[PDB]
Amino acid sequence: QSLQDPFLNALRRERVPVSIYLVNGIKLQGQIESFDQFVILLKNTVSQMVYKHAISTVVPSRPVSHH
Amino acid sequence: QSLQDPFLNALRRERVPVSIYLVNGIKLQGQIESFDQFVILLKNTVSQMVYKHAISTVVPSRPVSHH
Amino acid sequence: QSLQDPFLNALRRERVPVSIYLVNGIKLQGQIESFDQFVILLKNTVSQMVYKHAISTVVPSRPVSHH
Amino acid sequence: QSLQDPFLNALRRERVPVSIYLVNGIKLQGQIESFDQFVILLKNTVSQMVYKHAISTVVPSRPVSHH
Amino acid sequence: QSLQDPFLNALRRERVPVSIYLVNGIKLQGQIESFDQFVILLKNTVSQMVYKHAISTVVPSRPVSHH
Amino acid sequence: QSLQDPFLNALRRERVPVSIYLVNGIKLQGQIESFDQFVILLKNTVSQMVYKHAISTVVPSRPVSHH
Repeated sequence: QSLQDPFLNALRRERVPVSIYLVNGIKLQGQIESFDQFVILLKNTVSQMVYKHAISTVVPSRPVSHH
Repeated sequence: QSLQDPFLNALRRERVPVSIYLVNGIKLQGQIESFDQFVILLKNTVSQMVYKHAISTVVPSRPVSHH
Repeated sequence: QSLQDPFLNALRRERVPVSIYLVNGIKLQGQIESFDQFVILLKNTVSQMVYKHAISTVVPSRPVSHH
Repeated sequence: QSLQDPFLNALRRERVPVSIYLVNGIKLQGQIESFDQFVILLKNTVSQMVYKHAISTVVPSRPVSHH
Repeated sequence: QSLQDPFLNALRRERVPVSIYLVNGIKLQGQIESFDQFVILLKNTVSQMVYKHAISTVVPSRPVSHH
Repeated sequence: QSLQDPFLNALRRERVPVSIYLVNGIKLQGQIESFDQFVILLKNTVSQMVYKHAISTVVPSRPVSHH
């Protein structure tokens, strides 16, 4: 595959503001600083570590290309 | 098997609008752009990346065949 | 084992209407069209694909035998 | 190990009414008919299949011994 | 490692009353009777079996040492 | 990789107060005492054991460096 890495890499490279919705409906915002297979580092005031198992959808704030 | 891939492939191929309900009850809509074993790319204004672990049911907006 | 397959197979074979409760408390209804180890295809108007990780309990609408 | 099997086996053998609380706070009741590593069959009017990943706690309605 | 076993073992040995918060926000209380890698047996009136996948945090009711 | 360990190690070393949001929206606070791949020990009055599967995001109360 796989689809995650190029999607997230594009967001990180272009420094696209994103909305990350968590499995509880709470929305987080910022720019994807780095990621691996378990977490995303989400930046603005501080870097916060978001567990992928808690994420429902990642929504870019503007159209982003990759594949 | 397996049932997922042909179901999602049919939706993607026929460009069938779908409703994706997440484990928190929130409903997402659009067309399935691509998928793998971990995420679905869901399109309309922007492509958003939906984690399969956060999805409860995928509901096509009209009858779709595959198997 | 295992208990899942004969329980779900019986429901599918006898075309027993079932209630599927999801981990968020939302109830889905219909007849089990097919399943594997990851999803259930639940039919009535359209087939919808239900992720087993999102299901809490499967409730037949009438007594069903298998084992 | 392991602790699950003797606890659930005792409940099943003694036909002890149990309360099964699901991860969403909904309470189910009945007697444990059978189980494996993925589901519990919970009986009263009909047998319902409860996914262990959706269960939070199993509460016997009276003191039960095993180990 | 690992951190779980000595933390839970200390609680069990010292028979420290604990609060177990579940992933849905519901609080359970009692003393940890036994545990393994999948469940905790939580005692007071009856022993109840708590699935670790449903637990969010284990809060001792008083300071407990181990490591 | 991997990103978790250096992020959490920095927080633990610098004894940075953190907010840990759980998958249910409840916020926990304190200082990260120790962690492994399954839990975080979160300190203030008592040490509490937080299951990583129940955590959504870890938010430092001030900017923290590592990588």
